[PDB]
Amino acid sequence: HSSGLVPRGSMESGFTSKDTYLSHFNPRDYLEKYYKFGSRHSAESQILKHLLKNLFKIFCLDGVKGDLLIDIGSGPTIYQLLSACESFKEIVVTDYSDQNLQELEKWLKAAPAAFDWSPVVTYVCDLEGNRVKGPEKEEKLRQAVKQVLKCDVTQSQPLGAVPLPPADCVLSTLCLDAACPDLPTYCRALRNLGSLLKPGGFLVIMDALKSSYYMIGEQKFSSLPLGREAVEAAVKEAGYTIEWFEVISQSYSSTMANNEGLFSLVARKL
Ligand SMILES: NC(=O)c1cccc(CCCN(CC[C@H](N)C(=O)O)C[C@H]2O[C@H](n3cnc4c(N)ncnc43)[C@H](O)[C@@H]2O)c1
Repeated sequence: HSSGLVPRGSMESGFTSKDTYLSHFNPRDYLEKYYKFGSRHSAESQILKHLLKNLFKIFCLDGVKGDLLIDIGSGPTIYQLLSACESFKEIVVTDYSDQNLQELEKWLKAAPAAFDWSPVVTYVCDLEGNRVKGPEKEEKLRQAVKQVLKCDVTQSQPLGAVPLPPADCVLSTLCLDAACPDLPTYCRALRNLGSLLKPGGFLVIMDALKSSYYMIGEQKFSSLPLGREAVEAAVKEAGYTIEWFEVISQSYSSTMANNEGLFSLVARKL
């Protein structure tokens, strides 16, 4: 190990190897650190609230809706699906980490040991006009998630041989920066994601800007430090047209990530 001198699993290649996500990425430590939502005025909670409003705006105010949505790099989180659940009949959650998928399946089973998303759920229910309350919202999402799949964005077939309909939308929050060691892999990963999408289908990405790493407690993982111009260039080259692109100044605490804000985009496959 490098003891923080360099991200974990990065000493040789310069970027966290994916094996590291099967060894040192602890979903409970990640959820505890980033999605606790116990104090709203934290840097973490401020970021999450902005992500939720955008996902709410994308799926419930805009037209982004359809039959199948595939979430790419879900990790152990479900916040990114609460609003999409209202406009998509079927949701497929995917990640590279088996530990993350296990943590997800625990929440889908509503196991008592699963993570408590209750305050995040309540926030989304208030965004959507309080038509329902927390427990009813959670159950609607639990029924929408039809598949929990292994995923690798660096592969031509990110979901392997699992057959799926062409999706109406592909969603990916906070994953591509962590998964792609360079800009060519990033652009190819966006092309790989397009293999799951209908022509003219929607692509929704939210990720950090200009971040070289993120922390889970004392564990450092690599992130690809993209600027807005680089993201825009990679999205267009991968075969999409951008519908809207938003950049926010809000950052994670320097103790958790070295990002300079976040971006949010909706694109369509040309
Ligand atoms: N970049 C930063 O600064 C920054 C800022 C804040 C937080 C973070 C950590 C993000 C952790 N998850 C996001 C989970 C969820 N969507 C969510 O929103 O939190 C990344 C997930 O994707 C990883 N992954 C790595 N290789 C992957 C591959 N080949 N295929 C698919 N997945 C891959 C892991 O599996 C993670 O589960 C980074």
